[PDB]
Amino acid sequence: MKIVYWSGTGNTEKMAELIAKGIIESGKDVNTINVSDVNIDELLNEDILILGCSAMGDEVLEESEFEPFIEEISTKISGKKVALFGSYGWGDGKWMRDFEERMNGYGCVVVETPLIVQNEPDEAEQDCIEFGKKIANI
Ligand SMILES: Cc1cc2nc3c(=O)[nH]c(=O)nc-3n(C[C@H](O)[C@H](O)[C@H](O)COP(=O)(O)O)c2cc1C
Repeated sequence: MKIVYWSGTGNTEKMAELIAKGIIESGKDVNTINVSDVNIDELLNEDILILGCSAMGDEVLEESEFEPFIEEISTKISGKKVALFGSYGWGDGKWMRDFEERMNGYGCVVVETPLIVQNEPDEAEQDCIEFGKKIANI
């Protein structure tokens, strides 16, 4: 499987690692890719797209790299399964409610409830591993 993410300080990156750990513990392989090093062509062959990005700007996806990437793949992902995650700070998840609505609008099937964790995953570490286990079980 593949996990593509954007992280500004490392919080979403850590969530990605823990989610990968859960998939691996389930007996499956998985690669975590920073959005800047992603190959759209190969990514589109995946059964499930695992995407993560922290809450940026005023409750939006990161604008210079992650957002353009979502727009790029938007026309080629209808019917695909997606799992969404990300770290946030002061809000209550508005950027993720919007991200989920958006992916749904592109024709994707959001397999699990988006996983959002405030700041760094410390107390939420197991939740991250469990999210990975749920995904590897689909
Ligand atoms: C420029 C900027 C804008 C932000 N906007 C939001 C926001 O609208 N809502 C929110 O809850 N957190 C917001 N945050 C906080 C980050 O989502 C939060 O610090 C998160 O843990 C960062 O994860 P990262 O290291 O993966 O990027 C913002 C952070 C920055 C730097």
